[PDB]
Amino acid sequence: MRHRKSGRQLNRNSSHRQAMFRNMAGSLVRHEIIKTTLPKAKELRRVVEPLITLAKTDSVANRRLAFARTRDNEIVAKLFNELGPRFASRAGGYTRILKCGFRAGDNAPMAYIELVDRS
Amino acid sequence: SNIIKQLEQEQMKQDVPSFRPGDTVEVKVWVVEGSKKRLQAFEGVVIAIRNRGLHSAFTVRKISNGEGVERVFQTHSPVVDSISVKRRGAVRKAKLYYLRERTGKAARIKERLN
Amino acid sequence: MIGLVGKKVGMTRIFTEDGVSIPVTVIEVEANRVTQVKDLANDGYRAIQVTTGAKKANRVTKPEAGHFAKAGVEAGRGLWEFRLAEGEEFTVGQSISVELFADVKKVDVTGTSKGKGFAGTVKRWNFRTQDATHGNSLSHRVPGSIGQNQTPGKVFKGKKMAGQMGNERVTVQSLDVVRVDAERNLLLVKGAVPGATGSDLIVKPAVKA
Amino acid sequence: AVQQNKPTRSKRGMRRSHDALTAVTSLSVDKTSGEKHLRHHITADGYYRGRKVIAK
Amino acid sequence: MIQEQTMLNVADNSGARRVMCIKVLGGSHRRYAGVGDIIKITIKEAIPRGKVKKGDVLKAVVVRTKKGVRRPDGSVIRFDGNACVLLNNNSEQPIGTRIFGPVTRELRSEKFMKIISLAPEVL
RNA sequence: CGAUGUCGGCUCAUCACAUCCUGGGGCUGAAGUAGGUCCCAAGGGUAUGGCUGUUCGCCAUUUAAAGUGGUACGCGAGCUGGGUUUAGAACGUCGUGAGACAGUUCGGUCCCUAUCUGCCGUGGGCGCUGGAGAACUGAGGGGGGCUGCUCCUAGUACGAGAGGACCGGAGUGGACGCAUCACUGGUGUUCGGGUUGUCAUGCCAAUGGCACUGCCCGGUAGCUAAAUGCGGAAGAGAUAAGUGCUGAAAGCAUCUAAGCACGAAACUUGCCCCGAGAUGAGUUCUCCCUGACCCUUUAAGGGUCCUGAAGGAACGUUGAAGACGACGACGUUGAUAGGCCGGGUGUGUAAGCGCAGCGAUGCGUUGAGCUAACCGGUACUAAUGAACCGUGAGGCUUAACCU
RNA sequence: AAUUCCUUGUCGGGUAAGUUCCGACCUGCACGAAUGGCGUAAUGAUGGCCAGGCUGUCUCCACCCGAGACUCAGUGAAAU
RNA sequence: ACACAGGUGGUCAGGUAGAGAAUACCAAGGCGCUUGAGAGAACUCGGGUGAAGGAACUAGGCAAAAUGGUGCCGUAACUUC
RNA sequence: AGGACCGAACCGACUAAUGUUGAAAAAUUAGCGGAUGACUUGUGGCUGGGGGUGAAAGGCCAAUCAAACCGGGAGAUAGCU
RNA sequence: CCCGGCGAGGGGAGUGAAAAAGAACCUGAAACCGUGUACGUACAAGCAGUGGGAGCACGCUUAGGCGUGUGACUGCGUACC
Ligand SMILES: [Mg+2]
Repeated sequence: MRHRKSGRQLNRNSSHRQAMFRNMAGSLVRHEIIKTTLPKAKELRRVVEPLITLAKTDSVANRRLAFARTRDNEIVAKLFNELGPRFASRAGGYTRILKCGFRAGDNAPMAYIELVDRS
Repeated sequence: SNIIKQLEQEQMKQDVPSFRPGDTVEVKVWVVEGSKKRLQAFEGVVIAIRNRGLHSAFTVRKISNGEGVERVFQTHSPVVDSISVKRRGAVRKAKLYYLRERTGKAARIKERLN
Repeated sequence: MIGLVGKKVGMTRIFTEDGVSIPVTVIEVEANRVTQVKDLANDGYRAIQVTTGAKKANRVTKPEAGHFAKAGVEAGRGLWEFRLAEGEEFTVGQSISVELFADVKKVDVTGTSKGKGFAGTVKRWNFRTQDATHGNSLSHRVPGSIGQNQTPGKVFKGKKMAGQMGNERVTVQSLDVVRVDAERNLLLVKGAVPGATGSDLIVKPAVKA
Repeated sequence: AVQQNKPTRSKRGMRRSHDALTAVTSLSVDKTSGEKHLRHHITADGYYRGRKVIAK
Repeated sequence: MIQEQTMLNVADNSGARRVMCIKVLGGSHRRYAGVGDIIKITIKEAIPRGKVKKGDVLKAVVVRTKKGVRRPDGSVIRFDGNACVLLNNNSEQPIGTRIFGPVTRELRSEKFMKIISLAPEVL
């Protein structure tokens, strides 16, 4: 059982799971929308939306935080310079989920995850 | 929740002295025998505190008769009667499990002062 | 005598004045509103069907609310029926407070257990594991032998095997009532009632007198 | 650990009695681009619940 | 929580130092033993001249456990020594007369009133 | 003999009663206590180790007892491979020898993805004669059924004393089982700290990667026992053994033949749970559908258009629900999930700066910084307008009313 | 006794308990001196016995991390 | 017999830690091992952690646990020294 | 100095698990031994079946050995299925 | 010529005596697997038949009478070598 629990195993160990969502968030924020699976969609909600909530305060300490999270100054730049002041009023819900059907090569249920204020 | 904590707040004792782990403390507990509610002391070192509101608790370790006596005290229990910090302590770690056996020289705790 | 409707609010402990920590469970008992009074003349058995609470008005159905409307009472979150003991009568529209249990000492908590999924036999039927070492191949938690060589040469009804454990009607008996908070519609009873938090419960009095 | 007879192909239909597929019930019509798509999915053209959700 | 084949500590002047329980008593198949309880024990180690001797088989009462025992407030009193006190096999009462180390209120009784009288510290 | 693997163990058993504990009697060479024996009674219960492959047995120490057998000496498409029983090797022994020894000793491959029956689960179909939604009823079936100890009665009855009751009650255990995480713990590789080596971030600072989670110390939720609630009944009925009552047959007598009683953990119950596929498909309550037409093989018939209800299904978000299904909650009217906010929790005073100190470092800012599943909120995101299914008053036969 | 049938020989050691081992005893069923005898430091993935350490071996398991099992899609055997 | 965890001789010997061609992280260099995608039951495989107990387990401490570096101190029986 | 010590490679194969329609007609995993020598290995060379060779175990002599494989006698023979 | 990926494969169109000779090409059996019709089939126990036989469907017909297909129910019945 998994009573009252959380988290998704994704048939991966945690070092794969951690290093993936690093590159998954770094890819996403770079383009504000990507194509991924519906399972990989709903958990990245629980990844980047706190990083957006982290982007609402540019301390030089928080300059160290996101680089500790991502190891990418460009994303550290883009969150704080743009996305911080962009989403600066939104009480959560910084994303939007578009279940777009199934993947070709394996029948995998794909989805589009985007940002809300993307246009 | 909204109703659970309503029944917990009506049983927490108000007279709780705040402190930290590593602080040498005294506890006066009740002992009833026949009708003799004598108030027996207990005193030693806080090695761990469990913080859950009404269900909060802690643990006092002493070395009595050359032996390590550990009594875990439920904080808001009515049968304890007084908690008295006899000495504060300068620890770093939150729970002092290694002081279950570090005795004599390594039983020493330097006293906090800030 | 009739039982009442509860919900597992949560487990806690009551300290007495004397340094005795009684683990009780908080269970709320709302306004248990009678709905249908089964009888001898129409129904052959004296039983009151009751409800309590409410649900979303866009979720109650036209067969459902018309049963409430025939009673002329608010749609609850569910219907329950208790067999009336004799000399114990009620009207249709009457509701029932927790104060019926103001005089009891032991009660019976009837509740659906937690759901533990497809249990293993060692877990489900309290079996013994075999040895984890000394040559055991692939049989560390299997139950081993299940029948006999050929003369009753089959497996028998009611054999302890794997499967769903829990998620079903169980009833812990003789549970001590501690406090009947009629003010905010609560109930404190010593013990660990079945099921998880917020699962609905049935409190009858003690069946063993 | 293997059959002692041969299973009838009548059983093979009975084994496959529940192995049928399932067609789609209805298709969500996009109210703006007019076309159909899966209920709670976007179109093949970047439309969902009317609006152009993605210039693909 | 003491099962058999457990080394314990001799908490008095009865003469032994190291014992081991061979039989939990007080009912068939009773797995473990706590304080205030009677167990049949061996003697692995006694002083060069004492009241008891190596290999003697006799009863005892357990007075200190590593696992500790509880109190009706929910508090638990844990020790660091699984320690016990010898008794008689028959009159079922101790041998030594100088209790070593503190004891509990779970020891006190009409049974062990003598021992807690000889005890240095009663919790 | 075109293969039916066996010793012992293990894991799971189940049956018998020719009954070990427990239950009820009868007699005694049964004061009591303790027994003896026989009868009734199979509901439950009915050791651990030393030894040896064992079984057995011996022993130690428990229990209330440490029942006996049936089951391929139950149980290898469940396990073990120690014993036996391959090839290697040796002694004793025998045989000239090759060799052999229920002589010994050392070593010595345990295959099988379940078609069926079966069993534990969980579904689908159809049916229950308009449709739907609940409440049930309870046929049947299952669970459950142990006992110690202490005290009371009372050191009383008994007994010369010693000793020591019946009956009746209480309290507390053990063993088991159920519920459960409030507590005590464990876990908690998603939270926090520590630390080694190395690599990288221009560099320091500060981080991260990798080293069994690198090595640790901790630790939330959950899950968990060792943690802690509860259970074993009482009662009823018919009884077994057995004790009787009155009482003939048979002037007596007689528990029986007429009639009447008592009588046990067995039985039926009484407790819990399942349960209308209980086809014998039951009951109650609610809700919904009140169109036109042709056709012929008139028929409980064929079709057309109209209509599509109750509702159900599907979809999405989801669950302390879950292999999948099924089940539950929510789908904007909306707290369903995620985020967010506040909390709490744990971790333990961040970083940055300042300071002291050659420096390591230490102090200040600072219970700081952070915080997983949590508590309370918040629609901020994602839970769509639809569409789908299911229709259009429900055969015959009586009767029984009412017209 | 790697040899003793009887035989769990007897005694001692050890253990609470020892059909094992250890030391005696010789009654050597059926030891024996180059098919060597009796010793022997060292040696040994050698046999047996005992202790300390050590611990899920066990009591009595509990939790978690991965890999399968299970769902879907593509593929697609087997023995019988 | 295979685009098969097997076998195959020689040569080359970066950095840091390190006695080392041990490992451990890397460079150069080369990869990511030809179904995935979920779900996160039992059971199995491989692991990690464990209250109290410490071999009782068992045929048997099998396996696991544990020990482990250098320098120094210290070190028995016996010995064929 | 050493059929010396520890220990890689190397050379083994001791234990356990796995695997047993396998990754594989004997291997993987974890520990194991030897690891200057009675060592190991490359390229050849030689010994032929009642023969070889064998620190011997009927061991080995092309996934085959109490008498290699192939062809022939040969449609051996079969009181047997 | 049309579908399709410029495919594969098909559909036309033409050929030819014929393409039920289209080159995976005389003839196309059986096993096997379909698709359609008929009738049976969701309270029912067994070498699956047989014997009896309800009904439906359906041909002759004079739907009389029967054929044909199905087999409600039921008696009997444990393959073969
Ligand atoms: Mg199928």
